[PDB]
Amino acid sequence: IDNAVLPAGSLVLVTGANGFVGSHVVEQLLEHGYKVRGTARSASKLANLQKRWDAKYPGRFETAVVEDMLKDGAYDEVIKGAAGVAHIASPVSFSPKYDEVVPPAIGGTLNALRAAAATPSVKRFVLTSSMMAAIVPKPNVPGIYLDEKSWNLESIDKAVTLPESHKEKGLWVYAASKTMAEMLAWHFMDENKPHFTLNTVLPAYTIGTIFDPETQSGSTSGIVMKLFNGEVSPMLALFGPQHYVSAFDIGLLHLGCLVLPQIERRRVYGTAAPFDWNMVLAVFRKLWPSKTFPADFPDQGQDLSVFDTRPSLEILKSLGREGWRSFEDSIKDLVGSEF
Amino acid sequence: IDNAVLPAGSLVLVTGANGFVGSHVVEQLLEHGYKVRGTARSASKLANLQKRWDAKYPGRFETAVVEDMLKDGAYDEVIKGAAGVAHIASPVSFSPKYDEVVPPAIGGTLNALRAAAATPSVKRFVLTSSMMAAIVPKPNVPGIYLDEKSWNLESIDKAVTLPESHKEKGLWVYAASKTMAEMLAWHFMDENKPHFTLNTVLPAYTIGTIFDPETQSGSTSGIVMKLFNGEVSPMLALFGPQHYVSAFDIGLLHLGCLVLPQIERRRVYGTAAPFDWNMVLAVFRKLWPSKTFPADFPDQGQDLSVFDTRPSLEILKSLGREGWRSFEDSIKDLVGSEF
Ligand SMILES: NC(=O)c1ccc[n+]([C@@H]2O[C@H](COP(=O)([O-])OP(=O)(O)OC[C@H]3O[C@@H](n4cnc5c(N)ncnc54)[C@H](OP(=O)(O)O)[C@@H]3O)[C@@H](O)[C@H]2O)c1
Ligand SMILES: NC(=O)c1ccc[n+]([C@@H]2O[C@H](COP(=O)([O-])OP(=O)(O)OC[C@H]3O[C@@H](n4cnc5c(N)ncnc54)[C@H](OP(=O)(O)O)[C@@H]3O)[C@@H](O)[C@H]2O)c1
Ligand SMILES: [K+]
Ligand SMILES: [K+]
Repeated sequence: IDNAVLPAGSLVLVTGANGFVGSHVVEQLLEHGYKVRGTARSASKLANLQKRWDAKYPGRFETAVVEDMLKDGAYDEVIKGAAGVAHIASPVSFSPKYDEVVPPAIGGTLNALRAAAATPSVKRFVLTSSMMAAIVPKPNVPGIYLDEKSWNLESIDKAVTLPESHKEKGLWVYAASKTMAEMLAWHFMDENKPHFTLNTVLPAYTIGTIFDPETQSGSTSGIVMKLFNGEVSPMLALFGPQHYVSAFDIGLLHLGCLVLPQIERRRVYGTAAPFDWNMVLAVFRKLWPSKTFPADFPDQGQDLSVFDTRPSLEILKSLGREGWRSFEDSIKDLVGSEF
Repeated sequence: IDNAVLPAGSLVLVTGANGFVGSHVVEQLLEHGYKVRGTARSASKLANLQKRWDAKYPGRFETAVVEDMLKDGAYDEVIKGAAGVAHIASPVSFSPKYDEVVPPAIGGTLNALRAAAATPSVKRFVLTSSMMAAIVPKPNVPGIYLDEKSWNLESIDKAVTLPESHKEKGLWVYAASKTMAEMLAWHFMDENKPHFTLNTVLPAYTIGTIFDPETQSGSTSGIVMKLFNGEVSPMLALFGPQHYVSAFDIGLLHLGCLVLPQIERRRVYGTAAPFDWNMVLAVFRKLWPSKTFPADFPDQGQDLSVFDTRPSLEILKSLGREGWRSFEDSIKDLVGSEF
């Protein structure tokens, strides 16, 4: 990569490397010549991915353990030697228990930033936020435009005021955890003025290859894979209308945030285009014409939101892409094709 | 009051009227010729204050009951006929249990704002926030200036990340509850554009008369009264050097926010000057030479924070005052003098 601000072969700390998005961020860092120390809550959580990366990128990936992101100094040992940090770990269980989701989301973010601020080698930091840190869209509302000043303050209300029993409690607790963790990351930069540059990535519903189906749920792509196998996840209905994005493109957006000089202090939307669950089923039938799939769901509208993707497309074009990877190619990365 | 936006004799709904700050807001509204409907979770919580106000301002105060301010429509009956609303009720127990403090603070605020938005007679709404929605000051830190753009983002971190066992957990939980409730109040105005104007009051440590010591703890002034009687409250150690304000002045600031035409969309600091507990004890010894008082506490130094009090002083001057009521007079309002 020309003009890369982290020299070739530099070490990047990636937190939550056993997770779905984290494994794609690790993959693209390794693919572009960087060494990676990936954290997980246990060595066994990364065992299969370590075997994959040892075979594909020999001697470039290393496992590191961080069991609790809330303990003080959680990342103080794993940060040593790193030129960049990608903080991707956060609770995505959709648990309705506020105290189980919001404190690790905020605590992990701030412990990672504090470790980076105390480590002179760290020059760049990328935080995985979410499109939900800006908005949880409603069906068919024209004229909504989201940009780097958009914040989901509605989620702060709903995460605390909805009863624990509400069917959407977990979704709103999750959105508030992302909103507050990202707000506090930018405030940390303003207050402490550390010697590294921050960028954030805000993915939409991420679709792509599950590298290790044996010990990776696959998050959003695991829900899609369950539907491919005829299982309607209870979590599927706990989602409103929205945009998709390729997991491969999300890997590239984090890489660009870590190494491109023209991307500084940005909130990078990973939002390719709207989609619905009947478009997913239509692509399954096209890719696997012999297979039986669930019947179409009722029409659940469309997300008409428009995002300021200028830095997102600047990153993809600087890293050799023509634009966003298509919805059909993103689903094919996950479920393949019959022929 | 000349040029008042709420005509003379208008009705103002005051939530949490049995509380310390709420009873002073009710007192100054009644003193300036407005009718007040004050709410409490039971009629007995307001019985003694109702007796006071019936004797001092006959036929001007009405008790109203709002048992639960978190549920939907909680303020739907008490809002009828109101030209102004002062929302004062919020948890001030300093409990370290986040889920017992933050949800009623946010939920009560938003439920009052939604009731006001649905009621065309409501022209003004004043929310009691806190100086802690901007900052929890650290000792002897120079150059900190708080203005209408200051927000206590540090409290959002500490309220969730500190363990429940931390000595300051309750203080940070309380500061976050004020910070989030007031942020969501301004967001509500921006999102819904209702036909009323919001102003907020951010008091410092409020000192003044406890009107009904039999059924009012007196909050901050109750801690001062315990110290006057020789008792060091366990909560006193949570209040280090910080600013004080007269309870009488806080009553006037809410009155100005409800009725002065020149105060709109403002965050009004109720911050008179720094104080420390040794200054409180020195005033006690001066006012009561025959009583013994506790020895001085360890000199923790002073709060050096400076607040933008330009709208606060505009309100006090418009309501006939020269400026802030002094520290010695505020303490004398609570404990009197020996002769
Ligand atoms: N998938 C999407 O479409 C999408 C969209 C927007 C943003 N994101 C963000 O992407 C990041 C990764 O999520 P994902 O979708 O890849 O889900 P995932 O596969 O469940 O990965 C989540 C990662 O976070 C770790 N983690 C969760 N709770 C933790 C805790 N309490 N302490 C330490 N580590 C913890 C998990 O480790 P364990 O295995 O040990 O639990 C895992 O490594 C999150 O920040 C998420 O908000 C994802
Ligand atoms: N005193 C100060 O120095 C100071 C400084 C800054 C801001 N404030 C603000 O002033 C307001 C009043 O507090 P205060 O100092 O006057 O304390 P207070 O004397 O204890 O009064 C608190 C009031 O809030 C009500 N309340 C508390 N939790 C409630 C709940 N869950 N549901 C309904 N009502 C509830 C109380 O009613 P119950 O008796 O029914 O519990 C009472 O009316 C609060 O918003 C506080 O943050 C006070
Ligand atoms: K990839
Ligand atoms: K008063």
